[PDB]
Amino acid sequence: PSITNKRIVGCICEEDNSTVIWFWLHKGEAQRCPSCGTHYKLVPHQLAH
Amino acid sequence: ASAAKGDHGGTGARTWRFLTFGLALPSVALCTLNSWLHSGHRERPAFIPYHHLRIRTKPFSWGDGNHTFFHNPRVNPLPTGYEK
Amino acid sequence: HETDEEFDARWVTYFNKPDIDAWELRKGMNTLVGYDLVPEPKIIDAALRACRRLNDFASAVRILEVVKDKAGPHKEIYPYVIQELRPTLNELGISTPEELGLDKV
Amino acid sequence: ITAKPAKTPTSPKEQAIGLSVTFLSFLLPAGWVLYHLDNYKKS
Amino acid sequence: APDFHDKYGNAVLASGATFCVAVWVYMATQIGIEWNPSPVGRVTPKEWR
Amino acid sequence: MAYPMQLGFQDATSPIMEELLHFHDHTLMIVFLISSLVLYIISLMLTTKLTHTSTMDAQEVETIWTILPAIILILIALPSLRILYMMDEINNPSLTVKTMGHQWYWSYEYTDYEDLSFDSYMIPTSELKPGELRLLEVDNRVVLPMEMTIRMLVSSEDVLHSWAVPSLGLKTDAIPGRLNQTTLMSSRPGLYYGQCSEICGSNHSFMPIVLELVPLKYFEKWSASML
Amino acid sequence: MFINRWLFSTNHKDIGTLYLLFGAWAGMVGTALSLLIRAELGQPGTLLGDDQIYNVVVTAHAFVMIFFMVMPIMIGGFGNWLVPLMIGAPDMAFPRMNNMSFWLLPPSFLLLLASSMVEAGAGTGWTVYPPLAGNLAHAGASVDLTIFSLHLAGVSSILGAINFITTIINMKPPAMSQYQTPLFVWSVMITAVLLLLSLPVLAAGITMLLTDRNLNTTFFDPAGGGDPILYQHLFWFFGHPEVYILILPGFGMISHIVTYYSGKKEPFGYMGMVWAMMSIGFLGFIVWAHHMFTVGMDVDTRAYFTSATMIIAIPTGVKVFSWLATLHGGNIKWSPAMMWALGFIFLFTVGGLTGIVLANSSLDIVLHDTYYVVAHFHYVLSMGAVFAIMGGFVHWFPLFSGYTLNDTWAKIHFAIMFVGVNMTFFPQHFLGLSGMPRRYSDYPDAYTMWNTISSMGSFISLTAVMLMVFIIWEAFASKREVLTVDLTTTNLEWLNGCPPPYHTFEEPTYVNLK
Amino acid sequence: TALAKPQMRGLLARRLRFHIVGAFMVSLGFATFYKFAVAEKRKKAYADFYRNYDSMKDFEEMRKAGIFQSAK
Amino acid sequence: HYEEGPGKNIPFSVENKWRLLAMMTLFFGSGFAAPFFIVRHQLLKK
Amino acid sequence: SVVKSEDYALPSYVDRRDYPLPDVAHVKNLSASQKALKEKEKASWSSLSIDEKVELYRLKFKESFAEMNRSTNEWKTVVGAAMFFIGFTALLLIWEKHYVYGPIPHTFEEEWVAKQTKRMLDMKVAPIQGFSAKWDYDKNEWKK
Ligand SMILES: CCCCCCCCCCCCCCCCCC(=O)OCC(COC(=O)CCCCCCCCCCCCCCCCC)OC(=O)CCCCCCCCCCCCCCCCC
Ligand SMILES: CCCCCCCCCCCCCCCCCC(=O)OCC(COC(=O)CCCCCCCCCCCCCCCCC)OC(=O)CCCCCCCCCCCCCCCCC
Ligand SMILES: CCCCCCCCCCCCCCCCCC(=O)OCC(COC(=O)CCCCCCCCCCCCCCCCC)OC(=O)CCCCCCCCCCCCCCCCC
Ligand code: HEA
Ligand code: HEA
Ligand SMILES: CCCCC/C=C/C/C=C/CCCCCCCC(=O)O[C@H](COC(=O)CCCCCCCCCCCCCCC)COP(=O)(O)OCC[N+](C)(C)C
Ligand SMILES: CCCCCC/C=C\CCCCCCCCCC(=O)O[C@H](COC(=O)CCCCCCCCCCCCCCC)COP(=O)(O)OC[C@@H](O)CO
Ligand SMILES: CCCCCC/C=C\CCCCCCCCCC(=O)O[C@H](COC(=O)CCCCCCCCCCCCCCC)COP(=O)(O)OC[C@@H](O)CO
Ligand SMILES: CCCCCC/C=C\CCCCCCCCCC(=O)O[C@H](COC(=O)CCCCCCCCCCCCCCC)COP(=O)(O)OC[C@@H](O)CO
Ligand SMILES: CCCCCCCCCCO[C@H]1O[C@H](CO)[C@@H](O[C@H]2O[C@H](CO)[C@@H](O)[C@H](O)[C@@H]2O)[C@H](O)[C@H]1O
Ligand SMILES: C[C@H](CCC(=O)O)[C@H]1CC[C@H]2[C@@H]3[C@H](O)C[C@@H]4C[C@H](O)CC[C@]4(C)[C@H]3C[C@H](O)[C@]12C
Ligand SMILES: C[C@H](CCC(=O)O)[C@H]1CC[C@H]2[C@@H]3[C@H](O)C[C@@H]4C[C@H](O)CC[C@]4(C)[C@H]3C[C@H](O)[C@]12C
Ligand code: CUA
Ligand SMILES: [Cu+2]
Ligand SMILES: [Mg+2]
Ligand code: NA
Ligand SMILES: [O-]
Ligand SMILES: [Zn+2]
Repeated sequence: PSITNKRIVGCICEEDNSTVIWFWLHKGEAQRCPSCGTHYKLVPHQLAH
Repeated sequence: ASAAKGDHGGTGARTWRFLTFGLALPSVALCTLNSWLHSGHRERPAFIPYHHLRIRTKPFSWGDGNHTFFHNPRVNPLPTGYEK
Repeated sequence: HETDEEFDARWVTYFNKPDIDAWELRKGMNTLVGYDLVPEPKIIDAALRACRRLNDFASAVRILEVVKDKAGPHKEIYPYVIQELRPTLNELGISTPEELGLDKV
Repeated sequence: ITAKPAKTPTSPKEQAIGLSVTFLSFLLPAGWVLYHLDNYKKS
Repeated sequence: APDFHDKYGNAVLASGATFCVAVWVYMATQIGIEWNPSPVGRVTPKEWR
Repeated sequence: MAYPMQLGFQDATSPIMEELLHFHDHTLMIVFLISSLVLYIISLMLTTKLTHTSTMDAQEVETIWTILPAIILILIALPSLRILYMMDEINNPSLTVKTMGHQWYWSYEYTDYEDLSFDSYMIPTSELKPGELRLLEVDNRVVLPMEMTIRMLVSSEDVLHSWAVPSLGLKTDAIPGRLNQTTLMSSRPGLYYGQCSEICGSNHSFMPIVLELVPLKYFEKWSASML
Repeated sequence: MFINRWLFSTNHKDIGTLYLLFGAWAGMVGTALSLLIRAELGQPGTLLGDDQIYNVVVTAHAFVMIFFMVMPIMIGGFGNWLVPLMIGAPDMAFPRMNNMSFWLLPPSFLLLLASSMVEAGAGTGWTVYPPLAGNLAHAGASVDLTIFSLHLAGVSSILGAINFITTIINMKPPAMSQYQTPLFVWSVMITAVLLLLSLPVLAAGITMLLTDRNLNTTFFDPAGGGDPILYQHLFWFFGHPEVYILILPGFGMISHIVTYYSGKKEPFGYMGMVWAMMSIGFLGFIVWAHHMFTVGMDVDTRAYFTSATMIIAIPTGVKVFSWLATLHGGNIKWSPAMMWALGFIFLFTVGGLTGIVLANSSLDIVLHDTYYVVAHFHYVLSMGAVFAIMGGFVHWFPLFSGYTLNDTWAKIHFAIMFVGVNMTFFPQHFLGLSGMPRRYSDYPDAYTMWNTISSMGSFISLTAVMLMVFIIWEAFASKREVLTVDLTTTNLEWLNGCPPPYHTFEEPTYVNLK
Repeated sequence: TALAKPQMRGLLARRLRFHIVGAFMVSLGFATFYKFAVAEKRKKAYADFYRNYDSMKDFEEMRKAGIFQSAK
Repeated sequence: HYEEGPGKNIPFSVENKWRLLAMMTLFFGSGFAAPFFIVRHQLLKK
Repeated sequence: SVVKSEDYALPSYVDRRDYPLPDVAHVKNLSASQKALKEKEKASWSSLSIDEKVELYRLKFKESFAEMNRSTNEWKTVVGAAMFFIGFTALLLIWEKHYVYGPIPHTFEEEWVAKQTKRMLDMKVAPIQGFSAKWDYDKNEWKK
């Protein structure tokens, strides 16, 4: 869930892994982590009233 | 002599294992080594029949009744002098 | 945690996926140059053929550039690999870096 | 790291200045204290 | 084109190393800096009484 | 004393100091090693095109990386601790000289038998006799009998000093209200020089030490000639 | 706006910038003080005058490089810039308090500069030992102004440590365990616990000295039952911990750089590097009496401190051997900043051993208060802590600015600095073997050659320092804008663009629990 | 004529396993050199000096030379 | 809101490189000048 | 080609031997002619010219491996400029000696060294290795 057209995702590809994989996530098709190929999708909403 | 690590703010089982292996046992081994380097038959004391020691007010309930339980003839006199 | 025959197999299987996409093509090449090994020609085969499925001549050259690089000073590896691949190469009209002139400074 | 080209390229000549000015900003005053050293002691 | 290091690499390398060698020798040998080298096989001992 | 271009330690005038030289010689063998293995392995990693950027496993190499250096370190300590306890040792001294540090000279007391006391300043460059060692020479020397065990007590009547004779392997701090004990044994006679080894103010540089070692019988006269 | 932006800030980045600037200025003063020192020793006889004016200069050189250069850049600059961006935090727990930690530092410096212009200045050494530092030898305001420098400078540090630890512990993504934070982040957390626990005891000691000079206490005065040595312990109880403070973040940066420029996706043995610094931290607290082996303390004690001081080599080894493994099968990209890291690894390991020498109470008998000591700690500080600083600075300059430096120039800088510090300090090993004492304006004839050479080195190191001021200009002059950065997938700081916006992570990162 | 299949795996592994020995060797042979060239000389040079040392013949020549204050 | 982007996130101006050289000249130079003028004043008293 | 700052958040292109197939093409936007080559790439690859093959390679990728991996002459400029600045550094030292540094002490004049040297051999300074041991006392000359 995001308030904008992108938001940075961090991917802990396996438990206890020392290194989070970071990348920008965009409105669109789903995006896969460039490490483990796990899929992520942006879900715009808001917080007006 | 202080401590300085700084909160391992994750999961417990894992941090206590870090501490088990990184600190606890390392220091049990440093300590063992420090006695495996000080250990030895250090030379046994001259005998004096000091009355405030080797107290027999009553036989013991075993051996000839004149020998302590964890007796060691090399270092532990009777009232009347060492054995042998 | 596996034999070398499993490794070689596991990767060929990855690259003979028929609805392999170019995200999966780049992934597997960029994952594979990571390892302490020049790939077996039967993988370079499988990949060169995943390019053909994907209508990307370009990446099929780049792959051959990467073979020669992972080798470094072991000069004899690339020439042997380019023997074992000669069939698949002239099957698909894949020209090598050396032929397109992209080994010139 | 990929960069653009410079927006205000600093030619050699311009570089030669900045180098000239910068070396002198350290070197000159230090010199004037260290040269008049003898004078300071006679007091 | 060729780059700064092609056009000027040797000039810089040649003329640095030369200007470097000259001023250092000169500054070491010609202005009466006192280095106080080991006297051994050099100075001839003289009586001090 | 120290001579031009000197690389290493002054020559051992006392046996303790000898012991240090050989111990120091040990410690540098290992230093010269770890520094070369690290300089070598560095260059090794940088001089290949072959690559391996995928995740690598620690446990089994991090074992060599600890158990070796722990052995390398007992090896250094084992003699370091021998030579340190050797500096204490139940020795039998025949003479007890007390030194006091002042802003900026050293006073001496030989008070076993007599009440012999005197100061010890530096020869100003202008007043050195040709042959005399700038910043090192003192008007009144510490005459000590050579080849005997001597007890030196150190204190100061003002700031901190440090009583320091490299060639004998001695350095003990002068701490006001505190009597610090060291022991002095020359294997040879001659002149043996040293300087203040704590910052005491304006003339820290210029308050040196010079021992004169001589026989016992050339000493006892020197003692009697000073009262 | 300007007064609101720079004076009144609550921006972790804008505050980092203030420190990088302060610590850059400090360095200028530190350099001058170091040149003066070697002006005086570069030939025999006397240049300024007596040991007094000489030791005010020596002393000042030490406080500025330590307290106003290395800790301000390394912790307050790179801390405040990188830490929040490496854990996806929007700023610091306590951003108002963060700014007081900055503005307490000009004052702190000015009391220092005041001290050197009042009476005959405080030439006491950086140890400030009674009874020299007392009200009979150093009568006047000088030593009081120096004690006050440190009070303010210790409040900055302790407040800033409370801020980091509370930030690194409390303000990560929920999914993120401590065990998935970068090595720098870890280095700074540990370095803040060392500060938090040692600076209070430093303060306590310099407080008893103020009340010995001013309120007629006798803490360190044998006239009233006191002991000068008591002071040495409290100060060194702080003073060992103070130096693992000065290197730990260098560890951090070095772990970062060697990783990024070897093209690796993480450094070798992450948890190894975590155990290493948590050890170096811990053992750094139980070693303080190795600075006091000629004070006249029981033999049984002296042999503990010898042995305890040497254990530190194992966990420090792990780190040397890790970096070296982080290079193993790397795609080495030969940047300036890699050069800075590589140099660190070898000149830190030189200095690191020269202090295992010193660990032996035996030798330190002869090596105490000689240049050999000066040589050890100028290899770990001048050729480590400053190499980390120039390394980091070189690698991250485009993140803070948005512009590139000229890499050729920046290797020309590395080149000259390498030749300068090694020629400065390699001869100081020889001097202290030949038994040249510390804190002397003038030396016996014998020691001249090395002292000439040592000072020539200090004139090469000056060319370096001047070049780096003109290299910072060029870059700003030229304004080449960073376009694209590699290795972003594993280096979150670079993800918000060079330079990143006033407000970062306004919407926090997504990290899910698997 | 066909080229024969070379070693294609763990090429960097092989390079290290070979050279790790070469660095042991360099160092450990710098070990020997220091023992011979320096340490075993020091021990030989102190023992050789002190073996036939008369500290009275030292004191005597030093006394004739006019260096001492206590011994004219 | 304060200015975003390259040359905007500093408390000086990089809008003209020759004013910038004057600025860095003073900043760094003053700091290096300081110890010298301080040693002067200590010798210039007594 | 042309890259903007503003898209730091978008997948960018890069030449890198450990990432040989990057996330995007070098040339995103195709002319009329480039579109019809991309069309020819859907057919047999034997029906392309060498010219037509090089071009496809240069759309997907900027520098070739041999181009991305070529050595330079940086070092010449890096070594020779260092040696100029280390050179410069002596001009300061010569200035320092000529205008700043007073006359050195008299215990450094030829005479004194000679007298002071014997005085040192007369007290047997460092007689096991360092000084007096480098002197022959019978032949009365430095040892050969
Ligand atoms: C430009 C800077 C100046 C450099 C200085 C060079 C010196 C040139 C002058 C003439 C030179 C003649 C001798 C050359 C050896 C010089 C140093 C040495 O080894 O001296 C040995 C000892 C002292 O030992 C002695 O006791 C000296 C005895 C020498 C006997 C040899 C036979 C006779 C020839 C020598 C004459 C003296 C004999 C009389 C004396 C007898 C006993 C004292 O010094 C020490 O302890 C120094 C402590 C430093 C430890 C740092 C660790 C190493 C860092 C780098 C390692 C990798 C290399 C990369 C390296 C890269 C990084 C640097
Ligand atoms: C309308 C009136 C407003 C009134 C308010 C005041 C006046 C405002 C102007 C009017 C308002 C309009 C807006 C100004 C636009 C900029 C114009 C300018 O260039 O104006 C110049 C300004 C601002 O000056 C500065 O900022 C100082 C830096 C000087 C330039 C050198 C550049 C450094 C290069 C090295 C960087 C590399 C490292 C970092 C690299 C990393 C990059 C991020 O001058 C001043 O009026 C000084 C004001 C103080 C500001 C804080 C400075 C931080 C102090 C650091 C400690 C010093 C050490 C001493 C310590 C103490 C010892 C005694
Ligand atoms: C080399 C180990 C260094 C050890 C030192 C450690 C301790 C001290 C720190 C010291 C650490 C510094 C080491 C410097 C060596 C770098 C040379 C290099 O590989 O050059 C870099 C390359 C990069 O090449 C590329 O564009 C991409 C190709 C991929 C990388 C190439 C190299 C990879 C290895 C392959 C080698 C070939 C096979 C050989 C096979 C093996 C041969 C036997 O650029 C070029 O072509 C040339 C551009 C180089 C510009 C920098 C010069 C450095 C000057 C420093 C002077 C300091 C001392 C004072 C000096 C001046 C004052 C007088
Ligand atoms: C960043 C600063 C810094 C660092 C990192 C160090 C690191 C060390 N220091 Fe030092 N030190 C100072 C700054 C520093 N020091 C300062 C300023 C003083 C003087 C204060 C003053 O008096 O003015 C001082 C003084 C000092 C003394 C007092 C000397 C004297 O006053 O006479 C001693 C004694 O033990 C000492 C020891 C050590 C040790 C054991 C390390 C260790 O941390 C080094 C460990 C690292 C290595 C050894 C290299 C890596 C390890 C390996 C490659 C493993 C293999 C090694 C072996 C098998 C041995 N230091
Ligand atoms: C961090 C600490 C540090 C640093 C860096 C230095 C650097 C140097 N020091 Fe110092 N020194 C000490 C701390 C330090 N020193 C201490 C603690 C003592 C003991 C004090 C005492 O006895 O009481 C000492 C003592 C000391 C002595 C002995 C004094 C005596 O006993 O008489 C000498 C003699 O030459 C000396 C020389 C030098 C030289 C030539 C440098 C040169 O190597 C420096 C060259 C210049 C630089 C390295 C500049 C770097 C500037 C920057 C990096 C800023 C730029 C950054 C940005 C823009 C972000 N030092
Ligand atoms: C004090 C000085 C002492 C020096 C210490 C010396 C260490 C000795 C070690 C020597 C072995 C060399 C190993 C490093 C090269 C990389 C090895 C590699 O690439 O191995 C892969 C590692 O990846 C995996 O599993 C993942 C696990 C990784 C395991 C391999 C890496 C371990 C070593 C890395 C440390 C380098 C440090 C050197 C510099 C200090 C495994 O692949 P495979 O199973 O298919 O291989 C099969 C090959 N066979 C059939 C010929 C055996
Ligand atoms: C490694 C840590 C262990 C600490 C616990 C040990 C404490 C006490 C043990 C002493 C018991 C013996 C009592 C009789 C002897 C006097 C005390 C003593 O032995 O220590 C004296 C006073 O120091 C002192 O306790 C100094 C005062 C104590 C300071 C302790 C140091 C650590 C402090 C930091 C702790 C912070 C934690 C937070 C607080 C809860 C100093 O030595 P002297 O004896 O003058 O030596 C005279 C010579 O002639 C030697 O021959
Ligand atoms: C002996 C004493 C004399 C001094 C020795 C010389 C010192 C150093 C000069 C170094 C010359 C440049 C180094 C080569 C490459 C890096 C910088 C450069 O030349 O600048 C390039 C300008 O391009 C272009 O020719 C566009 C046109 C601008 C050219 C910029 C350089 C021209 C001037 C250089 C000479 C300065 C003379 C100094 C005299 C005091 C831009 O950088 P790139 O090469 O695109 O890559 C860098 C990447 O970060 C970007 O993605
Ligand atoms: C002889 C003279 C020597 C000089 C001494 C004087 C020096 C400084 C005096 C100035 C101090 C008074 C000013 C008030 C400071 C309060 C700071 C504070 O209390 O900060 C709080 C956090 O600190 C917390 O709790 C935890 C930290 C609380 C500490 C409170 C302030 C400490 C000041 C004294 C430090 C002494 C050091 C003690 C150890 C030796 C709040 O954080 P802020 O970012 O503010 O806001 C964040 C918002 O979310 C709040 O709504
Ligand atoms: C250690 C840090 C710095 C080391 C290197 C410094 C080299 C000094 C650079 C030149 O600086 C000086 O130059 C002149 C001397 O050459 C001085 O002129 C002095 O001498 C002239 C003639 O001798 C006079 O006419 C001038 O007014 C003046 O008095 C001048 O004032 C001073 O700035
Ligand atoms: C258990 C702990 C953390 C690993 C993890 O939980 O992820 C690991 C990481 C660092 C390890 C230590 C270091 O790697 C250094 C030592 C390595 C030796 O082979 C065993 C003991 C040794 C002292 C290790 C014990 C244990 O294996 C540690 C402490
Ligand atoms: C140095 C300090 C006293 C401080 C002071 O006098 O003010 C004392 C307090 C506790 C002491 C330690 C503890 O008594 C325990 C150890 C006892 C051993 O005989 C010596 C090492 C040993 C680890 C001690 C070393 C040192 O003397 C310590 C650390
Ligand atoms: Cu008395 Cu220094
Ligand atoms: Cu310490
Ligand atoms: Mg001391
Ligand atoms: Na001098
Ligand atoms: O230290
Ligand atoms: Zn993933």
